[PDB]
Amino acid sequence: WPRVSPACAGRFQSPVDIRPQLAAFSPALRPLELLGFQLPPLPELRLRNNGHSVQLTLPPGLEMALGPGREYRALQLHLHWGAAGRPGSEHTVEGHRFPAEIHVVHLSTAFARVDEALGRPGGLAVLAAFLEEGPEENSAYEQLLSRLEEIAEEGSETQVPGLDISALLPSDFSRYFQYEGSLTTPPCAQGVIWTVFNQTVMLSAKQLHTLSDTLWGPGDSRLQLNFRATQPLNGRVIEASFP
Amino acid sequence: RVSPACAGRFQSPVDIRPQLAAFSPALRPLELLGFQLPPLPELRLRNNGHSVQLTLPPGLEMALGPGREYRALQLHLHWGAAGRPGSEHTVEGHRFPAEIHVVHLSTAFARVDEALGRPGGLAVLAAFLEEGPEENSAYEQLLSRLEEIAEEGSETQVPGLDISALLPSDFSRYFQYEGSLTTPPCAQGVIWTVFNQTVMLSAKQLHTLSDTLWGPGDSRLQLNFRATQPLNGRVIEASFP
Ligand SMILES: NS(=O)(=O)c1c(F)c(F)c(SCCc2ccc(C(=O)O)cc2)c(F)c1NC1CCCCCCCCCCC1
Ligand SMILES: NS(=O)(=O)c1c(F)c(F)c(SCCc2ccc(C(=O)O)cc2)c(F)c1NC1CCCCCCCCCCC1
Ligand SMILES: [Zn+2]
Ligand SMILES: [Zn+2]
Repeated sequence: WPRVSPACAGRFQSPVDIRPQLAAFSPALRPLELLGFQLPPLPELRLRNNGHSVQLTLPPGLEMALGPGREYRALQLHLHWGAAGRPGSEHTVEGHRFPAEIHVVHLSTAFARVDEALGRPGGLAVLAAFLEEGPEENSAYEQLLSRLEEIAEEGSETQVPGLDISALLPSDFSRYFQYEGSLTTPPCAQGVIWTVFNQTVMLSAKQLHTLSDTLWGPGDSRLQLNFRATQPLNGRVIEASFP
Repeated sequence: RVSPACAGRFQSPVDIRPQLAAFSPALRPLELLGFQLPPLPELRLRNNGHSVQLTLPPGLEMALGPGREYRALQLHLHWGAAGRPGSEHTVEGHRFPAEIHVVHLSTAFARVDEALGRPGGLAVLAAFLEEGPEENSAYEQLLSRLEEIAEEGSETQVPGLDISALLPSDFSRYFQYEGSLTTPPCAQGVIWTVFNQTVMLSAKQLHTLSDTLWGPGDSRLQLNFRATQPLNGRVIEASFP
């Protein structure tokens, strides 16, 4: 990874191990504001297998705020996962790796283009939630997972009807961890604001197997364990929106 | 064009109410590197008509944390008039005699105009100036030169000095909030760090600052502070409970 682009050996990279007892509570971290995420069924959205993950391109109008006057527009979402009987979340909590992780990537409003935001502090913000095993089938996630067989091949894509993107995220928008780090693939640009929800979302064991067993990557290898290793904080302090 | 960003919701200066400040233990001591200048090359001290400014050379590096790195561009002062305070920021309604600002540019940006309006592009360090019993010698190096730049738009060269000696010793205790520039264009996204500890000048020193320079026709350069702006739901953070 430092081979093909050396930003991946920068000092302030992601993902990181979250250690709640060492997190800094700041009352200034207000609840997350997400508007325009309840999408109608038309227009349909591009759901692509890109060889390294499954991604959903998002339209313009998904407005997000991390504070007052710190606004964002959602660009896309994608997922990280493991294999049969192996977790594949990127972030860990006290060394525990969760089954999977959703990332919703956004661009700061103050930037017109993604490539101006890269490497700039707060240019990009990601919302991250952990996916766990639960008793029920998750309806929001079945909308995406049921369509995965159709894009099993590296490079293929399909169209899915619009859905409530916020339905894919956890219950409590006032409880999260926050730090500044990087993208977790090349170019590994720094200045990315990561916000990681305290609460998880639940998927059936079948859904988690659908996600981990359906997609193929590059030759004929399985698209699995698509997570970067844990990176050192190097002096950074993870903050928390709750005592 | 009466400066459209000067009507933003999130402007500076503000009234700091310590009881409404949020303690955040993420806020570590500020670190400066390269503020101790050699005497040459000299720096340009300038009466720009609205303030006195010192332009700073390249290699003054400041950090607000790990990964939050800045380069110093300039400093300038805000002050009042005989018996009237002119700090920009207030604390629980109190206006201090004067204020120093050191304006910095993020090391993601090569030019000021790329940073303006961008979150965290510019960062200012701010400290209040009060009367103390002693002549402050770092300030004296600038204040003894104000007679040479009394005229609006004049300037003079001054030996490099310890720029960090114009600031308080205690870099641990401060307030921090997101706001704006206090002159047009008043662009938002500016990280303001305001020190708990103040800097001491002699009475004579403070009088020199307030009573020596002239502004735009033949009016004295005094009371060069903007009115305090509403927080408007922003929460000022504090590095200490
Ligand atoms: N965790 S992460 O957000 O960093 C991330 C990952 F970790 C990933 F593994 C991935 S998947 C591997 C990179 C990739 C992306 C798209 C294509 C394609 O469409 O053909 C091919 C390869 C990812 F997209 C994202 N996110 C973004 C792409 C990362 C490259 C930077 C380009 C600017 C951001 C563009 C939108 C967000 C997607
Ligand atoms: N508190 S503040 O930072 O907003 C500020 C003020 F409130 C001020 F009143 C002032 S003084 C009035 C603006 C000015 C600056 C320079 C000239 C000149 O050289 O001829 C003329 C007029 C100030 F300089 C600064 N700071 C200037 C220095 C930082 C470098 C330029 C960054 C671009 C923003 C342009 C506004 C001046 C900022
Ligand atoms: Zn990701
Ligand atoms: Zn100023």
